[PDB]
Amino acid sequence: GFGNFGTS
Amino acid sequence: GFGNFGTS
Amino acid sequence: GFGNFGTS
Amino acid sequence: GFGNFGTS
Amino acid sequence: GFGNFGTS
Amino acid sequence: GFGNFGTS
Amino acid sequence: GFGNFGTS
Amino acid sequence: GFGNFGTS
Amino acid sequence: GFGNFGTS
Amino acid sequence: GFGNFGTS
Repeated sequence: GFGNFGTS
Repeated sequence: GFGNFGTS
Repeated sequence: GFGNFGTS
Repeated sequence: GFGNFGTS
Repeated sequence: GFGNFGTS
Repeated sequence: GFGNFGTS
Repeated sequence: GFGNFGTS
Repeated sequence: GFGNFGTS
Repeated sequence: GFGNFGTS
Repeated sequence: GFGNFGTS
């Protein structure tokens, strides 16, 4: 993944 | 995934 | 992954 | 991975 | 800002 | 801003 | 702003 | 800023 | 800033 | 990996 903020 | 904010 | 901030 | 900040 | 992905 | 994906 | 995806 | 990926 | 990846 | 800050 890329450019993700705070994901689970 | 990409460009996701706070997803579960 | 790349450019991810605080992901789990 | 690269350019990741605080990921687990 | 913080946690931004891209150009500014 | 924070957690933005793209251009600004 | 935060959590925006795209251009601004 | 901190935790930014890209150009500024 | 800190923890930045790219050009400024 | 490269250019990573505080990752686990």
